[PDB]
Amino acid sequence: SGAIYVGNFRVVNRHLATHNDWANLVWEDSSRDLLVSSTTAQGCDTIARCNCQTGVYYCNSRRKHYPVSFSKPSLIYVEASEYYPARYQSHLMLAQGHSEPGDAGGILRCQHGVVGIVSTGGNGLVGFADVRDLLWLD
Amino acid sequence: SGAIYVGNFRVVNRHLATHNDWANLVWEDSSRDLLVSSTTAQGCDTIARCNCQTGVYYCNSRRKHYPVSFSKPSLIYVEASEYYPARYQSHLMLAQGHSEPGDAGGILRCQHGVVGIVSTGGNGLVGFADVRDLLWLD
Amino acid sequence: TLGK
Amino acid sequence: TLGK
Ligand SMILES: [Zn+2]
Ligand SMILES: [Zn+2]
Repeated sequence: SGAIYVGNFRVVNRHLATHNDWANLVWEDSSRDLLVSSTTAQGCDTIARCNCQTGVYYCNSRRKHYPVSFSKPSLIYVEASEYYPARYQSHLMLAQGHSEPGDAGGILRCQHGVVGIVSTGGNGLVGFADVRDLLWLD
Repeated sequence: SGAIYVGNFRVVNRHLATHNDWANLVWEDSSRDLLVSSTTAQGCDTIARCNCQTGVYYCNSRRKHYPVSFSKPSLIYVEASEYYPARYQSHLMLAQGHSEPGDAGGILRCQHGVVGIVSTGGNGLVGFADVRDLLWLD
Repeated sequence: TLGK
Repeated sequence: TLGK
């Protein structure tokens, strides 16, 4: 849990990447909070080929799946944290919803497969990093 | 398609097994029409830990998923075919439904995972080989 | 048993 | 960006 496994790729929040992720690095983007590493096993997930703006994600802090409506991906100014300085984060989709420390990594899904992964939140919002344009994963 | 892949196992109708299935044989049962072979990759499926008697299966001849209600597994006398002599087939669950040549192998699923696989049919019935007791697959 |  |  906390990652998307598609083909021979593992997709994780960049800020949560492991040593083994970096050893097997395929691609990373700080402005998206995304990192993709190589795997030895084939993954089970599918990347949604769609423009759905409703779906379900897993919330780690509640151990529950929740339905969610979220904005189209956008450039969003995200305030400083112990993970990044204040910056523009692109590809970020916002929903009203619960979040707490440790929720980053929860996978957002629709009928077409994986849509994104929890990256940010606060002030009553949850921000998901969209992955649907990374067509090279699938 | 036409098989269940769970862990390092592939489950198929015995009567449809391949040469590579037999080379990598783990277990087979003619009275169930089941064969399990070893795989090199990890599979994506999960065996349902349940007693559901409703679910959805894929029909090869229609290229459609259909909802279905089916009987508890039973011993059923199955008439001769080019695959087996007349015999008792155990673990067989019957539903009313469409079937045609080539539908064997369609996977039956519920909310808890894989329930069984199309094995038999005729006279307006579809018979599914239950796999839920094979707890060693998962 | 099917497989046609 | 989260990860707490
Ligand atoms: Zn979708
Ligand atoms: Zn079930």
